[PDB]
Amino acid sequence: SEHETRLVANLLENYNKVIRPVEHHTHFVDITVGLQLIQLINVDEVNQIVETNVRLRQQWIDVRLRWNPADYGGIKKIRLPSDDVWLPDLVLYNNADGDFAIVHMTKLLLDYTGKIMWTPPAIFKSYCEIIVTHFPFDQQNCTMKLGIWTYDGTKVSISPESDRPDLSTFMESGEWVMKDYRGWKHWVYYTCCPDTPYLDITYHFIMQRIPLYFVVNVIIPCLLFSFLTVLVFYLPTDSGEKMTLSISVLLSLTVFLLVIVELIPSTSSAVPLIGKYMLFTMIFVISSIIVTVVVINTHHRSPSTHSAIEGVKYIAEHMKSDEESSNAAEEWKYVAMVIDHILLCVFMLICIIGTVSVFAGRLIELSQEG
Amino acid sequence: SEHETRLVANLLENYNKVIRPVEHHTHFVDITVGLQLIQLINVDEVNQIVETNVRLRQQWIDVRLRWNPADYGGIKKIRLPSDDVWLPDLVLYNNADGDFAIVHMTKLLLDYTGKIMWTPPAIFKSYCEIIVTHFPFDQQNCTMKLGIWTYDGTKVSISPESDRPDLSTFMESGEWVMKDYRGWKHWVYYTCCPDTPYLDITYHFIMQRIPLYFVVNVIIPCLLFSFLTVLVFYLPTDSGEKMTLSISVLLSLTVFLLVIVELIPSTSSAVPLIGKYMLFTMIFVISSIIVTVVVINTHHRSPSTHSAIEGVKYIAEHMKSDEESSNAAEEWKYVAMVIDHILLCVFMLICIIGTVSVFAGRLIELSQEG
Amino acid sequence: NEEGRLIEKLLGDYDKRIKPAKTLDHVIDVTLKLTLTNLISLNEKEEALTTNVWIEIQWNDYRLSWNTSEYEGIDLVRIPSELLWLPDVVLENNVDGQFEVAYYANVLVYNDGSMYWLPPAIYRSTCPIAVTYFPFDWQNCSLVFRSQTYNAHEVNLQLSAEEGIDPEDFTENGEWTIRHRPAKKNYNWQLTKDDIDFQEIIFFLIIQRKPLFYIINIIAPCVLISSLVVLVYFLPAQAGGQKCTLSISVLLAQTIFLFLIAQKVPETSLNVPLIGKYLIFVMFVSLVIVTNCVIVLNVSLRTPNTHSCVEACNFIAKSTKEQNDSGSENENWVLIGKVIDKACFWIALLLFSLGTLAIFLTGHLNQVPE
Amino acid sequence: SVMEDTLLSVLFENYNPKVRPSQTVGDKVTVRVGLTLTSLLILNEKNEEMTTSVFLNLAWTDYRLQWDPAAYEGIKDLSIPSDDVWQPDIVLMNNNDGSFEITLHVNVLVQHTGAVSWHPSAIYRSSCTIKVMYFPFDWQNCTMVFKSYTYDTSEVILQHALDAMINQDAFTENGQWSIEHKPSRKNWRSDDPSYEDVTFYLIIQRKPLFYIVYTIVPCILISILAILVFYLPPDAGEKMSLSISALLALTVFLLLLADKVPETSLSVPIIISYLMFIMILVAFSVILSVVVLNLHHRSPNTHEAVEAIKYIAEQLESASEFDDLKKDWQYVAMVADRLFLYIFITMCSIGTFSIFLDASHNVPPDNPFA
Amino acid sequence: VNEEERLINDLLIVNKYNKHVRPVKHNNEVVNIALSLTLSNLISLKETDETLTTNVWMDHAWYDHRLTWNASEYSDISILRLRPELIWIPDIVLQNNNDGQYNVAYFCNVLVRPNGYVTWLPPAIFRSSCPINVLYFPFDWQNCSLKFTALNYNANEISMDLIIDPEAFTENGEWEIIHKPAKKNIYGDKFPNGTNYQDVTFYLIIRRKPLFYVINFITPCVLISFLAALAFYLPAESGEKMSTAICVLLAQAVFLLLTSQRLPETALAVPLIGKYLMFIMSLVTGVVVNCGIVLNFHFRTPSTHSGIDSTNYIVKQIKEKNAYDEEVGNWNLVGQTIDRLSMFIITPVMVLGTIFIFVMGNFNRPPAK
Repeated sequence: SEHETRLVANLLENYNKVIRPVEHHTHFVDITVGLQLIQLINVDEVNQIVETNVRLRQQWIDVRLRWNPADYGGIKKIRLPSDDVWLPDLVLYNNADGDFAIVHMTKLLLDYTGKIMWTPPAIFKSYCEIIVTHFPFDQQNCTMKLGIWTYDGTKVSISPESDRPDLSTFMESGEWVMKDYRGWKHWVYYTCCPDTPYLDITYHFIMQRIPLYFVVNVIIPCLLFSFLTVLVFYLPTDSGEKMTLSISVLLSLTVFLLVIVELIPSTSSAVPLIGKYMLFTMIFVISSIIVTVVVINTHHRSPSTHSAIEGVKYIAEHMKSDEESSNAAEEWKYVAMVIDHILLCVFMLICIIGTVSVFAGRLIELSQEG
Repeated sequence: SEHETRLVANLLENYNKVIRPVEHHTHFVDITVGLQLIQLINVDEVNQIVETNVRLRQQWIDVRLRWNPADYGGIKKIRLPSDDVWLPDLVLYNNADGDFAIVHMTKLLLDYTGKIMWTPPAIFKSYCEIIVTHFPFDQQNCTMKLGIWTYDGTKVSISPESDRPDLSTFMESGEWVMKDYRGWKHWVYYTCCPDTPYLDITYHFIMQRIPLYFVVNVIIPCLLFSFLTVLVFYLPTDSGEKMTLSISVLLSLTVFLLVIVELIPSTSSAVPLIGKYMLFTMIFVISSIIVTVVVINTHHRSPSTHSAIEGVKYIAEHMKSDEESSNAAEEWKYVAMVIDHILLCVFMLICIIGTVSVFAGRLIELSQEG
Repeated sequence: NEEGRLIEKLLGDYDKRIKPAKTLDHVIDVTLKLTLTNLISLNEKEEALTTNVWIEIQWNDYRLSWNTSEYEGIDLVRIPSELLWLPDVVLENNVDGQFEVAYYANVLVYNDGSMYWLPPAIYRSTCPIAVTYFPFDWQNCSLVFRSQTYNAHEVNLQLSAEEGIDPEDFTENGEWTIRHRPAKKNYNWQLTKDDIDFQEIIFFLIIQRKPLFYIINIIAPCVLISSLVVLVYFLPAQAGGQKCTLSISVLLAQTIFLFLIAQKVPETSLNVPLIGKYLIFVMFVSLVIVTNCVIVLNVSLRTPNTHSCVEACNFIAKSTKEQNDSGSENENWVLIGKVIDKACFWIALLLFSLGTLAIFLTGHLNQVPE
Repeated sequence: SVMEDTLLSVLFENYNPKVRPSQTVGDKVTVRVGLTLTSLLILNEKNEEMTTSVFLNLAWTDYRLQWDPAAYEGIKDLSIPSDDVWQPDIVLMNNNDGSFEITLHVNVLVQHTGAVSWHPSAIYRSSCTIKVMYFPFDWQNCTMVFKSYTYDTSEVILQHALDAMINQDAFTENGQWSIEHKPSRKNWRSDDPSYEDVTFYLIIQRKPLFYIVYTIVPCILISILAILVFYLPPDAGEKMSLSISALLALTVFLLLLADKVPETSLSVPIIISYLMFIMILVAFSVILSVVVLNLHHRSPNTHEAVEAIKYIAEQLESASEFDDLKKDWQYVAMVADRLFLYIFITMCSIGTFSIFLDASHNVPPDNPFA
Repeated sequence: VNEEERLINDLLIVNKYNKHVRPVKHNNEVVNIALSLTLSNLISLKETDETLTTNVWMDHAWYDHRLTWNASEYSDISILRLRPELIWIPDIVLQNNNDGQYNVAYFCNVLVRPNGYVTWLPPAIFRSSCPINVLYFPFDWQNCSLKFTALNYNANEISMDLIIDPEAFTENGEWEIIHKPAKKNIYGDKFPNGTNYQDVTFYLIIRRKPLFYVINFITPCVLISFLAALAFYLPAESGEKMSTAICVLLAQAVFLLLTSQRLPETALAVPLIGKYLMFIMSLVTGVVVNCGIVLNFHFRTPSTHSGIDSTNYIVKQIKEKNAYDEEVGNWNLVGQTIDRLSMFIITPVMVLGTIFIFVMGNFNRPPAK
């Protein structure tokens, strides 16, 4: 009725969708961004890729959408679908690995005045720093910049909307844990050109990694091996009868250490941990190495151990006596006096190396835990 | 000017692309096709997949494209957008594993006459036999037929154009090498239907495969494992005192090659070959087992080598004489003589079945090499 | 200012698929350039890569220089993809995957008819890295890209610095490094015999890699391994009799470890590129380790066995003593360890040599290409 | 004829495609949603991912499509492609982990006075909380919330069928699991203005009994060699060394088991239960075998004149046999017996415990099938 | 020109013909539609999850009464082409195997006969969830059932009436195709109050199993078994190889364990039955048991596991005395038990070894029955 058909048709005719609500040569189209990650689905620190939930709150005004009693008078605020709207080519700077998912053909709301919001339920593919400094106990801050993609601060400008945590909807299924995250605004003008360039939202993800299951399995076969090597020390000094017997273990255990290496480097390759983490294992594991080789070479270190009728009796007794000598010689080879030395020599070494391994372990755990 | 609007307008009205330049009830549409292959980026012998590029040189004629001083006169040869063309649904009969890529949205060659060509830099994934007989030394010729998809002879016809090799631009980084490549045409009518069916170009790729990597490591552990087997035989002569030691190395050996066959199945099923090959390794190596079977079984083959004062002097030397003839008994079995026949018995037999392995192996390559 | 009428005027005559070519004998002036921003996947064994390229596209078409209502209004215009001549880009030698987000994006029409456009593109390509690129001397990645549509007699591409870079935004998480990026603007005439040149864009990228992490995983194990065998070598002089087999247990253990390595890193090179030089030192320094290793057992294999009534009976017993002595004497002339002791120093210096030969040469293959 | 062209016309003249079968802001269109499940194909019980297939039966009324003589009274039922009605762009609050396949753009069943029937089967990528709690016998339940992803319940009301319909209504027979019931409850969380999603409960039971069977054999068979290594001491004390061989062997075996367990939960993990205590059972055989190994270690050794010669002989022998008799006193077998029965207590106690826990785990936490 | 411009203007396919309207001569029984199924290839089989990717030639036929042409259409050429959007196309749904939408068997070029009859038949790369069940492994290897038909239309808007499966069975499959019957039908159901959509029901009864796993897998068993078999022959020839004999247990043990490990791996990739999987692991356990037996049986026994006259009598004393020790050991040796052991190892190996291929047969006979 009330100019019913005349209302609706007029609107279609003189209105070009593609036109950008440019208002004189100035303020650019003022458009603000506001991301609220509802939640995260999955991440790969190794490949620094994340699939996340984002509701993008996009705001801007088109004074061409203002109305009178025949549009606003009809029903204050209403639902108009996107299409007709000029969609900022939003883009995560050093990220952007994937298209915005569910950004397309959604709707928006127009007020009696004009103000419009476009907030389609997104979830997409991301790309943020993790560097080999993300899995640390001391984390790294995922630097993520967002802003207008192909338009300049003269044609348009993307601005921020508010502060909010990243652990606000951080995934509890993540193999990592959050410290804090902040985001502040910025305008990037380049010494290149004397012009005034796009605006941007810079995310900073500060989170520290490593789920604790890993922790237990690995350090215990170490104190495990510690005891066998501990036995590697005590077994010899309290019984050199199974030196070779332990030859076996030395084989079974470094190979155990070798195969643990396949498993945890793929972990290494599975998750990017700051290499300086690797040196822990480096000297630790390798002392199992230098100690053995010496301990067991030393274990090994030892030469071979690892009237007339009366005279008959004395030529015979003399035979038993110098072989008597001989027996004592090889025993004069494998002494039990210094195998005790190596026992405390290295156990203090191990309690040193060990407590030294615990050192930096404990130390930056004095930093991380904080 | 020169009938400017009158010439391009008339052309669009009475011109159609859905249609094919059919000329009376005869030879079909004269389609000229050919392979111009210049790169083979990826292929898998195992899955017999091939993603290569071949510009689809097509050549046929449409009189309707003939012109006078107002199109020919304009500029002899003019290239029209492909859209105006009836594009055949060409496809790799036993291949075609992938869409041709880069053919859409392209340029078409038109002549004053009507001649037309359009060589598209088509890249696509293919699927042709390689079977387990793909990579031998004696090759297999992958049968690759190509021709119209859903159109029968009564409407479109294609034919070869020229012979060109497959090695003309074959991959020098290929894990294979070519010998020859032939392509002849034909038309296939089927006993099913009394009708005259599609035409097609059949390529045959004749090329021998197999780098030598897998080769070097199959035979190294073999000679090396034959060294320990050789040790297997020689030790009882030079150190039978380590027969058990021998046992250890058979648990060693055995596990190693049982593990060698693990690699085989992975690699083999990971990279295709005619089974007849592994047959070589099969018995040859079951031979080291069959032989260690007998040889160490034989090695362990042997029962256990695997006045009155004058009186006791006699009860005593008696004690000694009894045992002495007895120790003679265990040596009575380890005669140190048959040990030399067993290494020589088998040294020759392994030098012979090795030379046997060597035989068909080299015979087969005196066949391949060809 | 005729703002409406002007827009409506040209759109009347506005021509889509026709190039802004003054006439037909001197082509148009097209500007292009690429700034790398992401090198997403380096699969050198197959010679392919994925990069987010800033496709800086620029050309001229005054077919739309405007008046006061559009040129003067703002010397800057952002008009839709589908609305002006667009270079369908691709890398002759590289682009193996149609560009992604490299097209259909907002272009830029200044006021004089200057056109600027720059979409980001993630796409696949195939640069060199053909049985080389793993050295210390690097194979320059040469990618030439151009429109794959028309040829330089109508289209002409431009470029800039051919001296200045790929490391501009070369990824920091790459297992490699770049040292120079040269680029030339050129005509079309290749090995394949194509004429009518369509100019293209050459992309040199001589880059370095090899930042070994596996190096010392390889370097310490081998030393531990060498020492282990040198244990096998010197440990015998130290070790007891129950050590011959002791040594054996090590061989078993030594190579269990060995081919396990042979299985570990071979995998490494297949998933990534490959090269034989570094490969040669390992397996052959490795085969020599194995060689003198089994040699050792053949060495701890070599040697023959080390692998009145009163007096008549006192006579004979004093014989068992001298008799057995002759026997223990056997042991003597047999196990007088000249070969063994010397075998230690044998492998020792041989060790030093194998090592020096290798690390000295590794010094060289880092020092010539340094 | 009866105004057929007329009706027909007017309808398509006035009918609106993109409009909602309701009049203004009110009770809205009461759409019927009800899916008869087909079957399910993959349960990623580990990440809580669900790919199933069902029918999307939708139905409401289009009093805008009521026909007349020919299409209403002529043929009360007629098929017509959707594309013309508001379609629940339904997403799943937890699930809907991906797009629709056979869900939208398909024909529908339109009845005479406006009823609409649309029955399409589809595959849908969902994600329900089967969490890492999909293996306890007490299992758990999940929330499956379906609803549109641009619409807010304001211009339509959603309504269900049964809530008991069950999910085993189309449970996959291919499922290594089983189901007890499927609850269906309609929801409108007030955290959003938009009335929305419906929660569907999975009281799932997944009992695939297949390898834990030969897992038991290790525990017990390993025990065979275990009880054996604990039994072998007073069985063959000389077990002394061979014993250590057993644990190398025993430990490598269990560590390989350690190898398959993490990679197998890698796709179907839940509570540790089984692993929790077999982990203890592990540690148990692990340490028990190692302290018995220390049981093994604890032993510092084990681990006239005429007549004068006689007398000197009398003392020689006797004197040292006591010495070696001392070794007897030292390595008697008290411990072995006592701890082989402490072995009795330990292993049969810790044994009947997880035996029990396991016992308690399958029967006790079984009835919460609700 | 024979009324051609005018006539195709008469048909105007899209404009004059109702493509959104199916010419079923209005509400009646149905348009006589017929489907033809011909598999062109089977590329992948997944026995474990009852899923198959296979290619089919979707041969379709139905008469388009509005398609009938006249001279400058019909007779001008008694056969011509017309795209999908200009040809009515049945909405053929792969009833129980289309849980994976059809590819390039979609909106493709169709064949236009002269008197309305039309023919559309392109290629279908599809995925299916065929009746594998855990019964698609016994030797019959079940019967894979599939139904094809026009999804949308019912018994008064569509009627589809009705080729071997091995006609294009893939030769690179790990199975064998024994038969493939084809019979159409139509059917209503309980909740529906009317009959509808007719369909192509095609059962594929197949079989599979390698003659290769048998090769390298039983191979080690008689080889390994001879080790355990020799194990008991070897306790005689030289039981003194105690430790070394022990080594072999570790070694034959580690061999045994991961051999079984490779077994489930291929297993999960294949739903293996409980009947067969036990004979494998049951018998390797037979040796596992006897390896443990090997243990004890091999280390099971407690031990085998006048002045001058005065002085020498001392020795004859020490003589005899430890001769008692020496012998306390052969008491344990237990050698007249030797043969019986390895004889009662032979007997059982024969019993069980036979029991298996005995069972092999007792189930090998009835299928061949």
